[PDB]
Amino acid sequence: KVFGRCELAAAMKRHGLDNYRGYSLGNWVCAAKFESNFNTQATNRNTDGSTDYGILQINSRWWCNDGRTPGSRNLCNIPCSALLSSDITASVNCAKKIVSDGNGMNAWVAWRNRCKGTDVQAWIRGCRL
Ligand SMILES: [Cl-]
Ligand SMILES: [Cl-]
Ligand SMILES: [Cl-]
Ligand SMILES: [Cl-]
Ligand SMILES: [Cl-]
Ligand SMILES: [Cl-]
Repeated sequence: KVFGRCELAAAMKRHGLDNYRGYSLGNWVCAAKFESNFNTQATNRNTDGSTDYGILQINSRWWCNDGRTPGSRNLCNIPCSALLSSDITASVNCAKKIVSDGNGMNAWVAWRNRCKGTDVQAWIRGCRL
């Protein structure tokens, strides 16, 4: 599913991401924009042989099982395929664990390089939330 911007903002808000670990909704929408272009089916192979999955490009090295990432972990206890669903529940639940891991949203390199310190409220402008 390719979410619309305000459609994704609403879904994230309903699942309790707005201000989760102090990160406003615009931060999460901005991260999704640059990680996936709001496409739940996005996958990208990393140099280390792990893969990133879904709207927030969650990596198989630590967070989900894809059966092809050596000496990995599965800290969200989910198949990486669950991160590709039209329903963002698994992605959101796993993102909450990631952003609680100690470096906050810096875990998402694209958030740090493209969202951090920017006017992220622009990402929810116009939305009926
Ligand atoms: Cl915001
Ligand atoms: Cl990740
Ligand atoms: Cl694996
Ligand atoms: Cl699995
Ligand atoms: Cl959803
Ligand atoms: Cl933080």
